[PDB]
Parts: sequence; C-alpha cells; structure tokens
Amino acid sequence: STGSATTTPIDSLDDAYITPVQIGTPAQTLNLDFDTGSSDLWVFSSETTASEVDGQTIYTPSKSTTAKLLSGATWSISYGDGSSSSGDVYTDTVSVGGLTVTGQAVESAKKVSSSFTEDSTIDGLLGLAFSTLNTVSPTQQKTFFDNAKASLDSPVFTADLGYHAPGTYNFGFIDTTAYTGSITYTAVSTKQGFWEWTSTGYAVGSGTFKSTSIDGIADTGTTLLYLPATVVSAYWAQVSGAKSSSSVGGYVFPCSATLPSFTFGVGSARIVIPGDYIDFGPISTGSSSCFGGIQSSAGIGINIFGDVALKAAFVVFNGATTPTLGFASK
Repeated sequence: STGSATTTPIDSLDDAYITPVQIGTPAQTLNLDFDTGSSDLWVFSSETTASEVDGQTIYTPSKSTTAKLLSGATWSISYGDGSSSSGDVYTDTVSVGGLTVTGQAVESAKKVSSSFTEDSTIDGLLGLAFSTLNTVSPTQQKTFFDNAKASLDSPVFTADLGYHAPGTYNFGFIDTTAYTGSITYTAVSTKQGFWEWTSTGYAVGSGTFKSTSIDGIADTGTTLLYLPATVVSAYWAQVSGAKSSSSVGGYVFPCSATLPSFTFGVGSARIVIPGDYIDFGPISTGSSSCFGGIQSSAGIGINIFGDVALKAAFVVFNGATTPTLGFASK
C-alpha cells in the first residue's frame, strides 16, 4: 500500500504545515501537524475543555462506529516550545492520503495549552518520530507510520515541504519525479527517539564550506533551523545590522537586508537554503526589525533541522530495520 497527502502552510510565514487526516467511520477530517519530532497522534475532541477550543475542528468518538475507548490509557506531552496537551485514548481507523490503519491510537485532548487554543488552523498533531517517545501510559502506543509500515510497499515516508506553497507527504514510496539529482542517505541514531543524524558542515552565502560534524534532528514540527551558536554567529555576521536580541528572543535583522543563503552538508552532498527562506518577517506588525530563521540551539540541548532546512530538500525518512535519512535537492 501507499498514501500521498498534500501539506499546506498555515500562514504566510510557513509557521507550520497542516495535512488532512480522516479519523473514524464515517470519516471525520481533521487538519493535523505532521511532526517528525514527536510520537503522539493527538486531536482536539468533544472531550477538550470548551474554553480551550477556539475554531478547531474536533474529533467526536461517539459519532464513530469504529471508535473504542482504550480503557485506562492516558497521555500527556510537553513540547520544546513550552506547549502541552493531555487526555485519554481511543483506537479508531485513521487514513492519510488513501493509506488506512485500523486500530490506531487517537489521543483525545482533555486539556491543551494556550498556544494550541490560539492556533485555530491546527486540529492536532500526528507524530512521526520513533514510537519509543509515545507518551501513552500504561501501555505505550505506536505511531501511524509504525502501524502502517508492514503494509507499505517500502518502509519509508517522504517530506516535501513547500516554500510559501503546498507540498506533499508520501508513505510507502519515493516519488522519483519530486527531486533533482540523487538522494544522499546518512545514518540515523534512534537512541533519543528522534530522526537524529550528523551533518558534515556548512557554508554561509558564497563562502567556503566548513567541514564540521553537527548532530541534530530532522523535525517537521519545528519552524526554524536551530544550530550551534558558533555557526549561527557566523551566519548573522554576514548581515549588516543583525544582532541577537534578548528582548525579542533571538537574532533579528533589518527588514531592508538581503539575506545570504545557508548551505548544510549531507555526506558529500550539499543542500542550499535560499536567503529568502530565512526571513520570518517583522517581529511585530509594522516593525522594521525582522526575525531570523536561523537561531541558536544553545538553550535547547539539541540542534534542530526544522522546516527552514527541510523545505529546501526532498527528505526520505527510511524506517527499515536500520533507519536512515535521505536528502535530495529539488
């Protein structure tokens, strides 16, 4: 089997991407944020505290003939941005892009933090990291990918995110029309439950490539590129008037600037992030200070290849017995 779904930016900055997902029978279509940095499929629901719902579409298990309470199971998750959610668990049929899983754990939120409530466009998350990070207790649950894997033509999914445009998530096949050149595969460590890999270095603009190992995660659920402070300082030093602002919470730059590209290494291959991908616009409406898309990881504890980086590539998440990541230009 295979599946193929379009993913759409939620706003004009590509802050996140949503993908329609069918849950239950008859189908209830929710727009979920596919997150390769977490392992829970959770949704706004008929159980979510009413004051915490503001425009989201909700899953109502009582209206699904295939929903079953997963008795006693609870979940609670906290993300790297400080947001959180928790609740109870149903099993139900879940389809993405024509690929169906029966018996998928659908984590129904009873509580969500303010950042979720305030984002009316995101109806929940679909985690695509390793199932070792799933938060359901007392019986840990599998991701949609892990449940689908045995049915798929190839044990892979691909992320092809757009810059200010829709893109595609494919399951079970690699669309050879969706990228240019060849795919470069690199080793993955699953020891922390992430798609963790080691980049071979970087370049700023037209500068020379610096060969250096940068361990980090491929995380579709993170907007920006978070890298070591040395690398980030080297990038922003090439932009007149850029500075790190403790008041704003990262590097800002004059909106009048033209940003350089940023290149990262994948083995002997190179992925180039155009400068415009690194512009996240005014810090507040009408400001002439703009927020940067490359930020320091120093306060996180991990480097994160978020959407700024991943949208510059066709990315293969290879879930074979020995997992690997692949990157191609496009």
